Amino acid sequence: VQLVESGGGLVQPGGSRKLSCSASGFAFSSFGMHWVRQAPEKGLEWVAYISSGSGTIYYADTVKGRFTISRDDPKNTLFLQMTSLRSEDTAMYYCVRSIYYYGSSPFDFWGQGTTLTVSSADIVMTQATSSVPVTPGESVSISCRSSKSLLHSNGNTYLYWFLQRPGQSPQLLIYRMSNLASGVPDRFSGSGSGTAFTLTISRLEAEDVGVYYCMQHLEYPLTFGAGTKLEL
Amino acid sequence: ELDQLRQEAEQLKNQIRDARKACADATLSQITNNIDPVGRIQMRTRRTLRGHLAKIYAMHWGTDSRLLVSASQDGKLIIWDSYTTNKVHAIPLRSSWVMTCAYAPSGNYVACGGLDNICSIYNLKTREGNVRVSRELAGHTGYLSCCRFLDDNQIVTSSGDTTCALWDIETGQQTTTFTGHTGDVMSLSLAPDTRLFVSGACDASAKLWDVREGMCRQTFTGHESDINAICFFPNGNAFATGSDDATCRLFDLRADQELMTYSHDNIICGITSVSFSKSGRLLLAGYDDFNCNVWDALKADRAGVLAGHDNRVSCLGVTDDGMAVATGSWDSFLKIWN
Amino acid sequence: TASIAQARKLVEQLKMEANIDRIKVSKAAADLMAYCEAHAKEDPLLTPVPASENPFR
Amino acid sequence: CSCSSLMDKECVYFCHLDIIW
Amino acid sequence: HNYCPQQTKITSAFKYINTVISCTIFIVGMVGNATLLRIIYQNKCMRNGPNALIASLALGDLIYVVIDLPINVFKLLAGRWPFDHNDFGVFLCKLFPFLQKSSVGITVLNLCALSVDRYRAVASWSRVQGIGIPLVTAIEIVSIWILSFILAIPEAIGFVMVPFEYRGEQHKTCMLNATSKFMEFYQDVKDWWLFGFYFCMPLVCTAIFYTLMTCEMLNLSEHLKQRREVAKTVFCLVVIFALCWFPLHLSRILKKTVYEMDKNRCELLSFLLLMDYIGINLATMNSCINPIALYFVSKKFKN
Amino acid sequence: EDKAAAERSKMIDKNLREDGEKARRTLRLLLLGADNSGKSTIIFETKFQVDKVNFHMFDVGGQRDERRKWIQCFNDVTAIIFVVDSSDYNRLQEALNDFKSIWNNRWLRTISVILFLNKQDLLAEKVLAPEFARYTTPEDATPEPGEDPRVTRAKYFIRKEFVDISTADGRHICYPHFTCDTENARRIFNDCKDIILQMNLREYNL
Repeated sequence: VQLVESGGGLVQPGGSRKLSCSASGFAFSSFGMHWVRQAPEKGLEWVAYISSGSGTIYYADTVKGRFTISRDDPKNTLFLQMTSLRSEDTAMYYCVRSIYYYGSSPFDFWGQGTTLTVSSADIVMTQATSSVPVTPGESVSISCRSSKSLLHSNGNTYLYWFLQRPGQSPQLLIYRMSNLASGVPDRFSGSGSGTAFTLTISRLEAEDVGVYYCMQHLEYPLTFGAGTKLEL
Repeated sequence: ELDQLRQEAEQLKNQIRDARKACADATLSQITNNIDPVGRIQMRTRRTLRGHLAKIYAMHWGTDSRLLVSASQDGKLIIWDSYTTNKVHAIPLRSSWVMTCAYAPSGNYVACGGLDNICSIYNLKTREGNVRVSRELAGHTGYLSCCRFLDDNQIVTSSGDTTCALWDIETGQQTTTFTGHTGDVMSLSLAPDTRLFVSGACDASAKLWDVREGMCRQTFTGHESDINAICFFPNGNAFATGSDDATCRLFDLRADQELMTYSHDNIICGITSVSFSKSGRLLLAGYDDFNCNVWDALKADRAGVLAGHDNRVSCLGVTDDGMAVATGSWDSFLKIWN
Repeated sequence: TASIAQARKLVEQLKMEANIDRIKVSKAAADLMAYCEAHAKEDPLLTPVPASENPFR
Repeated sequence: CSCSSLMDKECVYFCHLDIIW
Repeated sequence: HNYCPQQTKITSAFKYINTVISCTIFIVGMVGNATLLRIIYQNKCMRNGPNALIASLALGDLIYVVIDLPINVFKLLAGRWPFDHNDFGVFLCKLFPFLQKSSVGITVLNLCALSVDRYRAVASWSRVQGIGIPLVTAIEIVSIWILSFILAIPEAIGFVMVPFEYRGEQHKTCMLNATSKFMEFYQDVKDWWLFGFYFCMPLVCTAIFYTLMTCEMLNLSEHLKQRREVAKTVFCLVVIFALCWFPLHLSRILKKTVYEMDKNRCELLSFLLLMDYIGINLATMNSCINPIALYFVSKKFKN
Repeated sequence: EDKAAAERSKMIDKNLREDGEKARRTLRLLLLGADNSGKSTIIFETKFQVDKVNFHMFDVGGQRDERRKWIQCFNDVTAIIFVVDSSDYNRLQEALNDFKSIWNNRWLRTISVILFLNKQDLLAEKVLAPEFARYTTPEDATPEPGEDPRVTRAKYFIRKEFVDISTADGRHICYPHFTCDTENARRIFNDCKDIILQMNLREYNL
């Protein structure tokens, strides 16, 4: 299970190029793919999505009608085409594999990514804190506020928590409150009442240093919260 | 010689019968009739499920009251989401002939078996995202007709070899064997405490076995024909079973006796599946006709005559929380009743 | 022979089974009735839940 | 009925006494 | 032109003797058809594609008898129209012929569909048919009904009442007339088109399909007799159907061949009028024998 | 999101109605009989294709005895192949009552049985080198020219007793014959075509 990105580099403004990512170790056909952009020193942001079998495709309002996405099941490689590039377009681009069903863990794995350099009225959430000086050893708690309640009438919320190590690919810790994801310790927990959502950590380790990102999945125009970083 | 070896056999047989009669007394009919009966109830289908391709043989509920697993002769396992009616997984079985399937209590593994004489274990929470064969259980010279997960690592299987076996997933080797059955066994149920389990065979005999001790404790021979289904009462001190001779019988482990029977003159077909409700007041039993009849476990009254299946029902199950009961027939149709 | 061993195992099984610890059937029936009536208001089958409180609908 | 000019009495009377078709 | 030495066409004896057999065929017509519908609905496992066509044909036959027979007998008992001097009479005058024409269209085409279905299954030996109505069959029946209704549309309109004055008597009489160029073209070809759509296209189509099905089936001792029995009764149903509906078109064809009148008087009119009422009874008895024939040939329908 | 779950369910449904269209033309068959019968002469599977249609054969032999509990799984088989040893006489009896346990068996009263007796050459070579004594050869069946009629009477008696035990209704019919080949598949094809044609009339009320 790994993802490898290619292409990238230095592109003149207004140019066109194609981005291709290779997937191995898992069934690409049954897994949906997401593209998420990471501006330098800024937060993450969703770009585009393709569903299993290429039957459903979404784009962000920022890049709507400008970028196209395609997938090739026989050679298990995802295609992304770049039409026009501007100053704000350059950022860190990641590929995410997700599956949607009962008991699933969407956004479980995140790609290495590739480096690209150049020469409204939707849901949104903000967290008041950005960085707090805390030492390892004791519990660490953070809070996040959402403009619109994410409590779907079906029965469960759609808040996702992500981990970004410095200089490393992002990873998922809590895909929904009160149920833990795989590959992470039990010291991470989350709770919420639909308006204010908080994340609690039992103990702080050296490897847990990173940036905290909050995610909503009720409306498909995915918006990521401003990164909160913890340092020792 | 052998001549001295049978006398004590019917000697203890007569001892058993005399002790049972001495411990027996006036039946519970004059006791159960004191309370007001539940009476006839109208129960309507809620999810007219479609999607199956061939005859459905068995099914099982998960620990949660929402997920289901179904087996069919087309060699495919389908995991159903009852609330939204959509398929979660589709497992293509190597062997088309399967007769049983089960859901692990942790919800991580699914087992199935049939005429292939091999029990197949499938992992649902694999990292690769596609359901694959976890372990194949060999060492069965007869068809497997019932398997139930003791826990995430221990399983119990009922074969057609006049015996039952217990298998460990981690090592794949048989732990204990129960060879006390003299007839083909197909019904297998486990107590809620996961300490005792019963099994009814074609010899019209249902007996209780131990998980670790490994020999029969009590035997019941009140039936007249092959035992098709068996199930444990919610309390755990009793169980009910059905047969091809069109009568349902309830037995008590502590009493070691027949405890009243369920039958009527209007039905001739035998029982295929037997299951209790959450409280055990209502007993739901399948039949080979086109209508499913449920019975009062304490009054033997016809509580429901629910129908809707074009063919005979082959599988029935009630959720752990008792919210709903799901039934499946040979017409590739599954029904959810509230 | 196999018949002799089968017979000895059979008679041993009924030897271990015969003694047991059996109670009166009336007491067991009364206990079962008490257990059934204890959860009378809990089982949704006997008393269907309202649609507002029903997760199904 | 398919007679023309709606003039001849015989066809009209026949249609009056004939079944419809 | 003008009058003739004798008038009237019917006879007093024929009016009464046929009326009782018209009532006799009516009472057996409903119960035979209503029974077939009631078994299909109530037995609960007869919901199949082949049975859907049979049910549609039986129901189409039922609406034919319950509509044509009560109005046909009344007109023969009294040479009049049921309503008279009412606007509802014109609406009823423009509704009953339309329903009857639609009834013939579906029943005739259902027979063609049944022959198509029977031949396809025999030819397609690798197809086991089971429970449930196919989507193809479901879309066929609704298209079958719609096409018959569309073709019966140019009969409902233009079917108006026009008085007459002759022999010092006023009567409210009902026929059809042409008031447009399209109607004039349709009126001059109405008999040819009706005969062609009811005899030319159905008979040849069902004959070749049944012959092809029989030939393909015959292309080892206790099964040949069953094949002969089903083949004979399949062809006999076509034979009786053609014979029963022949007088209806035969009388209308003679209108455009052996009729401007040259002193023919009631010699030609009464004979065609007499066969018109005899034929409509023959067509009805074909409808009455259709459901009971299925009961006799095979024992799957009970009562 | 429920939309992606619905799309996954639709894809799974499309995959389900892609292998099932390849399973309605399989024309599965069930083969069973005595151990001494020539099973290999014609769960075990065999692959053979004749006239643009495939065949699927079920040689179940991994079950202990009685055959009456797992046979209910074969309720929807097109036909059943029943094979006994004609050259054998001592074991012909319980083989005959074996056929009784199939012909009258419940969930099995709708499927035809194809009799495929072998060892005709062995019977002929044995003959050359109680009800049988009183019997006559029916004139309905004409033996092939140049055939020794010492064994023809015995074969006709075997056919007659097979038909008698079979007929002891019309919803399912036995096809008793003999065989000793390349045309075995052709005969099986013809037999399947005949039984399917008969089954079609059962739904058409013809």
